Amino acid sequence: ASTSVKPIFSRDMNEAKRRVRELYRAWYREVPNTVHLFQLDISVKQGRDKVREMFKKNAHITDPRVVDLLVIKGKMELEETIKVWKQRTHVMRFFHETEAPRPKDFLSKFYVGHDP
Amino acid sequence: SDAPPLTLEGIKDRVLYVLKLYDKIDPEKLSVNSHFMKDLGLDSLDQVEIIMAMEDEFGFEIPDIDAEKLMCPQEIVDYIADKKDVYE
Amino acid sequence: LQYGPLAYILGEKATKKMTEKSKLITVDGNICSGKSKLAKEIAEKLGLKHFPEAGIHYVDSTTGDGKPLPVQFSGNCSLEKFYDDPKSNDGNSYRLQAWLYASRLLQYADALEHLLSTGQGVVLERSIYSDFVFLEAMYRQGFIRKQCVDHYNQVKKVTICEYLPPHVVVYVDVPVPEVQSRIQKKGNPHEMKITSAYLQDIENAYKGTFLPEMSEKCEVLQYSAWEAQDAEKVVEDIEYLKYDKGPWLDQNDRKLHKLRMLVQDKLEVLNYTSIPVFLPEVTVGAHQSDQVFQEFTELPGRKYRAGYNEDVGDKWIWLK
Amino acid sequence: MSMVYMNIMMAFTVSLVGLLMYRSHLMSSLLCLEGMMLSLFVMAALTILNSHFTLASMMPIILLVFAACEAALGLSLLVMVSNTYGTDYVQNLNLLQC
Amino acid sequence: MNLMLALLTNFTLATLLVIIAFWLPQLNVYSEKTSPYECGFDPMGSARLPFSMKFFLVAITFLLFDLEIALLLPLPWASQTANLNTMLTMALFLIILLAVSLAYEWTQKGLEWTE
Amino acid sequence: ARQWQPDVEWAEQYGGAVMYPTKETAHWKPPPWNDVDPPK
Ligand SMILES: Nc1nc2c(ncn2[C@H]2C[C@H](O)[C@@H](COP(=O)(O)OP(=O)(O)OP(=O)(O)O)O2)c(=O)[nH]1
Ligand SMILES: [Mg+2]
Repeated sequence: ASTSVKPIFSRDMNEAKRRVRELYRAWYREVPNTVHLFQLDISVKQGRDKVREMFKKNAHITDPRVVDLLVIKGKMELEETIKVWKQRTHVMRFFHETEAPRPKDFLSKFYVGHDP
Repeated sequence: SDAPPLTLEGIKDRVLYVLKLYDKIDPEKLSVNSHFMKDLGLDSLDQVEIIMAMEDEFGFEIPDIDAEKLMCPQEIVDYIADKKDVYE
Repeated sequence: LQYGPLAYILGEKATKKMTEKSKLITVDGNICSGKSKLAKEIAEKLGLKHFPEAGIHYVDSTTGDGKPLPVQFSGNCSLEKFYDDPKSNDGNSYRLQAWLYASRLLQYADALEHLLSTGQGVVLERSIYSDFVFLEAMYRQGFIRKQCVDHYNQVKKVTICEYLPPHVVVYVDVPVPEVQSRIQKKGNPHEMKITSAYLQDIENAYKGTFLPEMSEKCEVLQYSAWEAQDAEKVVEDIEYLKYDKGPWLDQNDRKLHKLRMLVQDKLEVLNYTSIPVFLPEVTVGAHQSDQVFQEFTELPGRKYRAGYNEDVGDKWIWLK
Repeated sequence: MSMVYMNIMMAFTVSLVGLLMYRSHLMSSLLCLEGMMLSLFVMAALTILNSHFTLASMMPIILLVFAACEAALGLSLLVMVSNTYGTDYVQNLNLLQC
Repeated sequence: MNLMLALLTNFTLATLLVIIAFWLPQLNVYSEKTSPYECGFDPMGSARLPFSMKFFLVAITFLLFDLEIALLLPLPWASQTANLNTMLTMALFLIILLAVSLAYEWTQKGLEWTE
Repeated sequence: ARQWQPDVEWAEQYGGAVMYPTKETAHWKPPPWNDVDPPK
């Protein structure tokens, strides 16, 4: 049948959502010494808040194969921050400290330009 | 010495102590049989953070399969007692 | 000239006698997995020698005449009784595990000596490294207590750290449902009582804590029930191994001298197997221990040192 | 005696007290052990050279050769402590008797 | 009076150049200017260099060889002795016992670097 | 009526770190059976 599709790691959501939790634990117990080695100027508080935001955006997913990739890519993004392959700039590219706000209210977009 | 045997009453004071120092939980409604998600209004990841917090004060690994069942402070206390062999 | 520092000086160095085929092969498996049939052929087609799996009477096989001794001089541990009433209050469960580990530990010392004495390889069934599968299977089912596990672990760490792991580990896989059926047709009334949940722990231990840890030290060649039926494939696979990992790569004559002087003396292999930890299961009262030790010396050829026993027709005792 | 004999012996007492009062570091004590030898080397040489004790002129050299050799033994022990605890603090050496 | 005056000059001049080299130039240091060079990349870890045993043996081996040198330095004066038979025996004893030290380290794999 | 020989309770008195436990020595433990503390 066409609907049947080969899996990646998990055969259903219940098994797939286990890895999200195991991945989350790795990140939560890695920020404090990530902020230490990289000598960042962000507290462990808002560092952990950032990981909360990243997961929360991929919360509407319902496909076990899509979730596996988002975990596989999540594990890679962690191996770079533990083996310090990333430099100080790469870790600070999540926090967007150099892009001016882009307001969402209609008037602000109307005043500035033609975009929606 | 200075390491008395663990007790269920003793554990429940250690368990609740961590939950007190959690900015997302109101200490007034902490209770001891209050569910983390039914009434306290916590999301799934909040429970995971608590279980991780419970491990530092009780040094031992809680496998994720076990963490799926610990959803109230009493169950946390029962789980540790079921693991460290303290019955009283 | 008995081996010793003088013999090592005079030339009996280990590396001058071991060839490229001097290896110590271990063949593992589950109950009724047919490891014995497989094991007897790996030794046969590699010019090695075979060691039957350590039974409760293994020690009696290498001492005296070599025949099994009455059950009293074994702790009254009987394999049959384990299956009938595994939850017995007399503590026969763990006392069976404790005794079998000692026999396997003694067997391993005999194996290492043979490899280091003449150079010939050796094939062994479940060894001291895989013996813990049964112990932790028993604990989960409730056949032993937590304290029985602690006593076993202490004896293991202070005794297993002195030896070298196997060169090649030949693991045979047999799904538990198949294991049950093989148990039925062999007609063993005591064995047929083995609860299935018990045979699942042996599999969980074998592939959950044994293979992953031993794969980073030794050579692992996993097989299935159908594959293991043929011995030529196993032998040729075991003849085309790289041997790129293991403690045996950092071994020289000096460190093998320290090993051979230990395997040679058996009262040093067993020294910690009777550490003074007063467990209810393995402790023996003073009156019972003394009474049994008195009977043992009254057997043929056990009263004096081997070679000075007139009752077995020894001669020259007055000049030997 | 002489003013020099006072200050050279003053240097031996100071080094001894430093050797008998450990702070935290095994290495820092080994230096005090070598400081004592230096004062003994100076004291012996002053007296032997100042008294024209010719055949005794080789004694300071024998003192230095053996004292240096023992220091090499001491350094080896210090290194082996570092491979076992990740530092050279004396307080890590409390397994025996406690 | 002449050796001390010469020693002071060689170390006074060496010092005078260091003071005029940290003060004459114009300095402007910021955070990344003063960071250790590394290799252009952020450091991997925060633990000092692990101990290497091979480097300690060469120091010790140099020391003990250097100690047997001091016993041989007086050889030029030791050859003016009337009893040459004894001197030539001891001189070749010290040197021979210095070759056995080398032979022992050589054969015990002490002069190798392949861990 | 047999002769009395020591039991487990009598024997364990000699199985401690010190013969006379006190406040200061309560933390002690018997050494390893092989005189080898695990590496760490
Ligand atoms: N509790 C416990 N039982 C053991 C231990 N070693 C063997 N046994 C038991 C399990 C089995 O019921 C019995 C024999 O096991 P086997 O490995 O020899 O299986 P079997 O002989 O039936 O077939 P096979 O040898 O493979 O040809 O002995 C042990 O270390 N602990
Ligand atoms: Mg069998």
